[PDB]
Amino acid sequence: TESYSDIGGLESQIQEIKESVELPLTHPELYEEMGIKPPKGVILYGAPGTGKTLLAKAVANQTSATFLRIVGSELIQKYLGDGPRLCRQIFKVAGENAPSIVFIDEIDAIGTKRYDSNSGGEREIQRTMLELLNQLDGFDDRGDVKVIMATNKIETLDPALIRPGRIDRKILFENPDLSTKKKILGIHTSKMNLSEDVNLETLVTTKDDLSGADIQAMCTEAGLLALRERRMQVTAEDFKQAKERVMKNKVEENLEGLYL
Amino acid sequence: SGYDRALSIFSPDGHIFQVEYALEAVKRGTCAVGVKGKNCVVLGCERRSTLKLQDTRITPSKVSKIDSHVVLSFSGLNADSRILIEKARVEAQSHRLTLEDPVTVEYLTRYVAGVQQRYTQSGGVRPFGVSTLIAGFDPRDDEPKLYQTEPSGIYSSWSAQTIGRNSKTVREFLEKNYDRKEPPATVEECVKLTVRSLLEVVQTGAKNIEITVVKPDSDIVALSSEEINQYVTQIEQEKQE
Amino acid sequence: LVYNMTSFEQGEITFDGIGGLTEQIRELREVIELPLKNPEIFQRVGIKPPKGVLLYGPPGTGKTLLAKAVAATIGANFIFSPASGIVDKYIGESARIIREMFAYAKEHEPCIIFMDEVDAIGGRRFSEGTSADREIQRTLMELLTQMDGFDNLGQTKIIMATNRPDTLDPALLRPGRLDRKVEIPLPNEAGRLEIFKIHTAKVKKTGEFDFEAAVKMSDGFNGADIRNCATEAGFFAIRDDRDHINPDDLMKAVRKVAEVKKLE
Amino acid sequence: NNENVSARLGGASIAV
Amino acid sequence: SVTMMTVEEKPDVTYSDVGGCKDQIEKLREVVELPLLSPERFATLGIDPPKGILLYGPPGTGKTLCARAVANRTDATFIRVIGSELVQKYVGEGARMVRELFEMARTKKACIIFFDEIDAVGGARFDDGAGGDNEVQRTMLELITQLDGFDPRGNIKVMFATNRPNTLDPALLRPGRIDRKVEFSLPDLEGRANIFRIHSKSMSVERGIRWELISRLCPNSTGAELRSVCTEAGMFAIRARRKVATEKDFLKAVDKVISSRYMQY
Amino acid sequence: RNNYDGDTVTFSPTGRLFQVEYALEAIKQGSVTVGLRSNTHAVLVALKRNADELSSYQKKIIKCDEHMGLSLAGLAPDARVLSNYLRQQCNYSSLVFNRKLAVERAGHLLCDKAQKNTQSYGGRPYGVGLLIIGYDKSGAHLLEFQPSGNVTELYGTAIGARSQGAKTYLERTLDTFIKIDGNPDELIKAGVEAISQSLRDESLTVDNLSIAIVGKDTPFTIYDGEAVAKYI
Amino acid sequence: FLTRSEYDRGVSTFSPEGRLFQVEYSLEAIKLGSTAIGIATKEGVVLGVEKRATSPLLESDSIEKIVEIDRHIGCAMSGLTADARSMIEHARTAAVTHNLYYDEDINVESLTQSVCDLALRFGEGASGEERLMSRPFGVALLIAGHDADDGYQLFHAEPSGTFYRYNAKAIGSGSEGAQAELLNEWHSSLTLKEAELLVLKILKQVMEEKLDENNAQLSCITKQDGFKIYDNEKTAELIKELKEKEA
Amino acid sequence: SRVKAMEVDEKPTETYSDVGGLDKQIEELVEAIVLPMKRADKFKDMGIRAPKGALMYGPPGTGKTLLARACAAQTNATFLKLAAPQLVQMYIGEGAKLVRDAFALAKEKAPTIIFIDELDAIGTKRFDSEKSGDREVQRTMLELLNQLDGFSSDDRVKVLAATNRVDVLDPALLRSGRLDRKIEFPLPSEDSRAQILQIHSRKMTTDDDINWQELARSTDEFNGAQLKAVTVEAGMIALRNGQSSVKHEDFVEGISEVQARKSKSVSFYA
Ligand SMILES: Nc1ncnc2c1ncn2[C@@H]1O[C@H](COP(=O)(O)OP(=O)(O)OP(=O)(O)O)[C@@H](O)[C@H]1O
Ligand SMILES: Nc1ncnc2c1ncn2[C@@H]1O[C@H](COP(=O)(O)OP(=O)(O)OP(=O)(O)O)[C@@H](O)[C@H]1O
Ligand SMILES: Nc1ncnc2c1ncn2[C@@H]1O[C@H](COP(=O)(O)OP(=O)(O)OP(=O)(O)O)[C@@H](O)[C@H]1O
Ligand SMILES: Nc1ncnc2c1ncn2[C@@H]1O[C@H](COP(=O)(O)OP(=O)(O)O)[C@@H](O)[C@H]1O
Repeated sequence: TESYSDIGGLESQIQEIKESVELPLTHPELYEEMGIKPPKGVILYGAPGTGKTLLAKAVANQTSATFLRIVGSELIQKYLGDGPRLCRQIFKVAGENAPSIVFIDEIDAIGTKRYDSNSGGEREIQRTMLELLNQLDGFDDRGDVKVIMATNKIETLDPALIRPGRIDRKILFENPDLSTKKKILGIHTSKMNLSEDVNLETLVTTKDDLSGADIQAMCTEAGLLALRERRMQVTAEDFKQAKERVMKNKVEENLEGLYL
Repeated sequence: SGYDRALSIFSPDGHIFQVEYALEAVKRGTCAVGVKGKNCVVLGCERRSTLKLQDTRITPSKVSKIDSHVVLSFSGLNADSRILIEKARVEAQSHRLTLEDPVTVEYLTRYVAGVQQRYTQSGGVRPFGVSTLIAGFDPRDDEPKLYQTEPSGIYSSWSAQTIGRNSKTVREFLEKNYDRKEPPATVEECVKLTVRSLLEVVQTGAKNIEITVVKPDSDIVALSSEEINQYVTQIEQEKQE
Repeated sequence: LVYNMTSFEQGEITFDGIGGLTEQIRELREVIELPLKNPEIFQRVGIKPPKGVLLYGPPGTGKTLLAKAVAATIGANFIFSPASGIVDKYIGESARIIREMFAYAKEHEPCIIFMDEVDAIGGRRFSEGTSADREIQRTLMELLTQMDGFDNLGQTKIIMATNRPDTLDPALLRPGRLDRKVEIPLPNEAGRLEIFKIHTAKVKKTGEFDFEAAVKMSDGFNGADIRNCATEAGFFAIRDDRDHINPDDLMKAVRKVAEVKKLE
Repeated sequence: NNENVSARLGGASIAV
Repeated sequence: SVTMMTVEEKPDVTYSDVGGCKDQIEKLREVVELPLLSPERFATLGIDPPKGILLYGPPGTGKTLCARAVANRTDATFIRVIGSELVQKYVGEGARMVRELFEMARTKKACIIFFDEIDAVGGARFDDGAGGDNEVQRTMLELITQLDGFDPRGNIKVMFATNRPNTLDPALLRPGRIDRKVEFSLPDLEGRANIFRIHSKSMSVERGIRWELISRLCPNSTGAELRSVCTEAGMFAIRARRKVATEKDFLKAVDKVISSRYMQY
Repeated sequence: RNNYDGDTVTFSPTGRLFQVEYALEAIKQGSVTVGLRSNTHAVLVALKRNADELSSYQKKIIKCDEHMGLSLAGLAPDARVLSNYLRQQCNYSSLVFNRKLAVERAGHLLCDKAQKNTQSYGGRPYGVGLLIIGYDKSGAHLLEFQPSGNVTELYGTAIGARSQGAKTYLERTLDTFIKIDGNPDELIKAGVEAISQSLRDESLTVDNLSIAIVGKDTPFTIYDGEAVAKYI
Repeated sequence: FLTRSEYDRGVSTFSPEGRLFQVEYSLEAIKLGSTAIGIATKEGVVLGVEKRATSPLLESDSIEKIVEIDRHIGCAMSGLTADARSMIEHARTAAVTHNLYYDEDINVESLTQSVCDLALRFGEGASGEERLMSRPFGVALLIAGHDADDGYQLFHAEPSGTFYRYNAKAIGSGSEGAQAELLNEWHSSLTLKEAELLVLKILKQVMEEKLDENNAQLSCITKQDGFKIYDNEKTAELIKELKEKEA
Repeated sequence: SRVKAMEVDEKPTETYSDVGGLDKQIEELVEAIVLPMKRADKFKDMGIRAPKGALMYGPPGTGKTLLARACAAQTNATFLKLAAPQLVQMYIGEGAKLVRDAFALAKEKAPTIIFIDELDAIGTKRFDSEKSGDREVQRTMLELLNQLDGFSSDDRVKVLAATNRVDVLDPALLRSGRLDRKIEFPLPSEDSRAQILQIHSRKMTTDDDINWQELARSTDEFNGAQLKAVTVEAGMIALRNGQSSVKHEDFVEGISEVQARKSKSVSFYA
């Protein structure tokens, strides 16, 4: 349901999905003018608390097309031979409902190496990882259905499907830099009072090794923390006690201080 | 893989690993900047203000001279830096002994790299988790120069360079400002050039810095804590808005 | 049937048509036959009848032919549980099998076990992979409690055959049960013709006798040797379509086939 | 003919 | 029934649009076309060609296109025995299809098939023979029972595929079962220089380009990382809004897909 | 997995050594070279491979002394070690005894070197096989060498990649060119039809060929270059 | 069919292919290194090198791929610039001391053999030596120079031992493209100024940036003047010479 | 119905000039299973428990599925060549009814032999998820085996079995009486490897100046399956180059193409 004008930060990251999805419905004559067809596939690295799912739900707000809802674990089934049928179902109907989009998330549940196990159940997902491959690039083209898959860790996972033919760009997210923490803070705080203390360009600062999601906890944890003082509007030191808290157990550099 | 747990084997791309992993250690260390004017050199540091229990009577010091016309600065880790500093100053005073003549700076710089080459080649040994640089003047001339060194064992001659945290911000910065079209002349602009260069990292703390410069005729001079504190302000004086 | 023969308590192989021993087999006569024969004394003393036995030694001794045979004299059900063929890689399911058989044995009224190669149970644990060796005792320890819990029966006897005794020292499981541990022999040179007299029977061969057989049987003292020599010495009188054995084929047989029975 | 087999419908299994 | 549905029906792709694999085809069409086109030259010596060849290689190396490139070329029935159509539940409903699969083929002549990604079923080497019931064990032993033991047929060509060969049985390296193990592997320069050109036919770039620079600049890479170049290279001009491509554009397109410097050289 | 082949300390599970047995496929990915004998004069020939259409060719024949030489096949830099070694013994048993070093004594101690690398942890086996010739106070000889140590005295053999396409010429024509003597002009012609049966369209350019010869009244000497278009 | 992945973690282990791998990998390091060229007329030898401008604030003469190793010899590094220094310190310790133990001038074919007698010191020593290195070090020199025996020639010295007398070498990031086309641009009957042209040309097709007096370097040998390299000024005037010629 | 669909392979057979080597293995067999079939009298009259059957175990590509075809037509003893799989398939009410019919017919047509395939699918030692899926299979073969002899039968039916794994099986078949003679097929030595090589090649056109010896030496870890295949591809090489025969070269490059080496072949060697 959300929109743009609700992120601010991700700009180097966001131009791609625009170039994959939001744009080609508009002005495909650009791509063909060169003699080129856009990607069939996208993926998003992890580094959590940085706005992955948020991005996907945004484009759903303005896409003028059919959009889907899957997490990696809805694919799997129990009867040992019906899982992989389900994958071919969703892709053919998308063609029937084309132009369409999908979104498979947390697919580290599915995507793992060919572990060569001995269980009897862990096999029936590997085949389920495989019809996808045989469906997605496989043998025959599929048309204009695009993938926006996500995860949280890939550095030893997602073996082979991560290649061109299936996915073409690999956006990655991290905890932001100092420059982005500026504008992102304006986002959440643009409904409160902010009585007179702002000083925000020292409130957020490097060595605040935090996320791009904890800030809204800090924003909201302060207001009630001021409310309980019977003061609805806000000052700075409301936020100071908060940042003292939420940062407390992120990291500790006790092994640092050696590289003098 | 397994190609990266030693110094005496090559990955199939051809490149060894344990060396450039050192370049990840040195990235975890403090800044160390250097610039040469027309007739004077400077050097910086990202000194820390850790806590109110280190003796102010003895501030620490990254910099460490070896002879009255050469200095040295580094970043990485200090223990493995303490050694080659002592193998350096030893080697220089020997060259005065045997030859009755001080050291050309290039000769020195190939001795410190002449050990960073063996301490990676022959196994049974770990490298020196440190990059360094040299600064000073040759005897009987004003020719300025600084050389860099790194644990692969190679020596270059930059005119400006840095090592460590957010160096990537700086080595692009001076490229945008410093240039051989207009080489600086004297101290107060080489320093006014440099003190602003640190600012990507210093986050406005002036208890977190030191500085030195260089003379001809085999001299040096250190610098105070108020003698920057004004230079904290002229650099901010331009930053009115 | 599903698992094992059970011998219908009467399939009467001859425990004496054999070149084995008299002392050991009479040592076993005590622990099994005497109570099942004569409970008037263990009752009179109140001691409960015995709990199993071990029969060490490597093969050739016939440490399984006597077992089902004397079981046939008394008439119990003879089965197997070769620990090599009981282990399963899964966490449980090595102990489940133990639990089936003590139950299923009791489904039958009498029943006796013949475990073999039980060193698979009693391992030294030199690897010390706690994901595994924590479980090796788990299935083993279940035996100790599944075997003597509430079972106050006089029918359910136990045997364990264990080549390589004392390889096990995680636990010797000494105290209490194993009321005997028979000092097993090997086939002495005197016992050779005691053995050759066994298999030679049921043959028309002009005798086929000799004293050059124990010298041939020297160091080939395993029952398979004699079973097989009589086999292949039987295949040499037919090598020329003859009518009856000559004893030279025996002097040829054991001399020329104990070779594999001494080198590998 | 309602001989509906159990389908051999899998299930996990701990290792070692 | 369903097996009748899975049939190629003419995708458009040549051997002109494949590059560095200029000899690895010379093994592949040596077994397929000639026994089906020119069997007399073998017959002049009179021997049994191999049947049941295979191909293995890294991912995105360019094997599936060949398997359909050979389809339009031969003008003969092409058959796709793809996954999710051999391991359905309700045993008997699974392995009957493979029996019915060949039966269509045993009936018809001049026939070749395709098994896409056999690593599912053949790759299921019995886990130390464990499992009191192994539904894939029974259906793998039938096709080797089709193909080994005694002759299935005399004129039918078969090709498998595998991103990962070490899975399946040691019985699928063996005549009747399998004859050849072709290996698609990474290109060299003179192959890449003929993979760029095909993906840049449509592209609206202007000359002044020397891909010899690029191949020296693109190390070990697949035949699919070399099309993605052509997308992003052509794309940067779009966000920069130009009606033509440069060469320098490729130089910052190449840097992404392959993906702080080795200053010691 | 054929284990037990990480180093030359371990045996097979049968009685075999694999690192050695893997060395012998090194000679098989080098070039070819061949050697004959007569009761007066012996000879050897070798095709030397280029590096491109422009480079030089590979120094393949080397004078260890005047009454004795060799011809390698396989890995060359490990041959230079042996070539320097003979050049010391021969330059030792003439500064001390003054005697012409018996050619057979050479192979009678190289085997006592390829062994002492086979044993211990470190180094490698001398991954090359090679041929030796020589005249002495006894008569002409040929002695070969394969890395495992075993040398052998022969009338004529060959080694390298695609060499058995020459050995059959020898086994077919052995009885002829052994009685021969006094006229090296045709013996030297013998190997050329012996080697030319064993080619991948090489066609034997003058530059692509090296010949060395010894004899009673003839020293060891190399014939390469334009002085070899004769012996095509 | 277990593969190469196992017998590739030790200098002293063959594989059933019959070969080593570490030495076979060393050749795949010079590939990472910048280019290098050498071609030889009858009038004189030339060289040519790219220098890989990393940033515009490096005194480009700080780093050297060219050495006045002696009166009549030169070299050309390509690969790890570090371990090259362990050669030339041994190389021009020979060309000197040969002027002592023989009081004359040297021949290259000792020199290129000497350095190639050194690179194999990680194992069996030629002169019955011992071991001094765990790591065959990846650079591929080009020993140009003059002797009065055969005249002007160059070489190619790997770390893997053997050498070759090329008449036109090219090694680095361009050996695949360049040495293909020198095979149709080599004449026995060249000038000198028929040589420095193409070596700038070929070095242009091969690499990234547009040329400049700073982003290249080259030199020439002649028996009387020696290892005379060229200033940035002189080299700049040939680059312009190419253009008006190219029209 | 499969028993009618199955038939003896007595009519087309290898004729036994096609096997190479294996001097003592078959001599063990004929001395153990064949001679008794023609001297049923003595092994009832001399008085001895005849060899009821025997087993052969060894790795693939080695002559298991083959050798059982030679001995039958050699001796004119009908049979069937059986398949553990087609028993084990989704049909369940026949695995027992079939094997009952198996010895039933083989009892007729006496004297006869019977033989089965790899026991990978019916070894079935496992007490895993459900035993009753298959225990009704073996137990009938056990009982059907017990039909063979025990009360002085001399039924003249004899049994053999092949399988790679001699360890996974039921350990109820090695028992006495039923069978005790497990045969190892060793992998071949060099003098044994070469006869395998000629014999898959006499149909092929060749020259006479081969020395087949070292070609065997180049092959270790190979036997018959690994052997004829290089005997194939040499001819496959002969056409692409255009020959009318196969040379020594074409064989040896076959070896190099078993595992696709494709060596650099000029890498600083000489
Ligand atoms: N720029 C931003 N503006 C507002 N909220 C943000 C921004 N970036 C991150 N967030 C916060 O981060 C949360 C989303 O985290 P993320 O996208 O990682 O969830 P996800 O896709 O499920 O991944 P994970 O499983 O790691 O949480 C949102 O609830 C949102 O509040
Ligand atoms: N020589 C080539 N020319 C053009 N495209 C190529 C070439 N080689 C590979 N490709 C590209 O690779 C893609 C197909 O990869 P391919 O399916 O062969 O890999 P794969 O290993 O079969 O993948 P999977 O194992 O998942 O089937 C195609 O989109 C094609 O563009
Ligand atoms: N002694 C031999 N003589 C001739 N050919 C042999 C011999 N041994 C093996 N072969 C070859 O090996 C193949 C036969 O192997 P066989 O079928 O007996 O094993 P298999 O039954 O395939 O093994 P598995 O049962 O594991 O599949 C044939 O190609 C045959 O030519
Ligand atoms: N004392 C004996 N007298 C005669 N035959 C014997 C004797 N001991 C063993 N045998 C022979 O050996 C076989 C028993 O083997 P055995 O040694 O019991 O194996 P295991 O030791 O594994 O139980 C019998 O079939 C029998 O023919």
